Amino acid sequence: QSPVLRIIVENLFYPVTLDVLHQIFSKFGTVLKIITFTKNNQFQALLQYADPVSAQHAKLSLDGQNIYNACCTLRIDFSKLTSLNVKYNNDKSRDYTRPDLPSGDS
Amino acid sequence: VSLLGAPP
Repeated sequence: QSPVLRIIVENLFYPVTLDVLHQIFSKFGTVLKIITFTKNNQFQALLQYADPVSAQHAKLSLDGQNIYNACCTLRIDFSKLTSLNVKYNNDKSRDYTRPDLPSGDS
Repeated sequence: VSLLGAPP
């Protein structure tokens, strides 16, 4: 059981920020890190909980749900990654346990 | 209908 979730937000008809993902997923556990990126013309993210059960719970409860009315559908699966490596704290990535990270390459 | 309703 991996504590890391792979997320895809489909029907992105309104922007979804990293902070909004933190808000939604924090209802099921302690979110340690999040990284977002765009690949294959799809908005994706990796999110790490401290507890694998929290990840399981969030997947069961949130998969297929729309973040906002009529858009932004969550497609959630488990990642094989055991943890996440975050280098910066900015609009695309965040390590909630490391407040000293720079916002971009030095 | 959705988790957060209308956008911020």
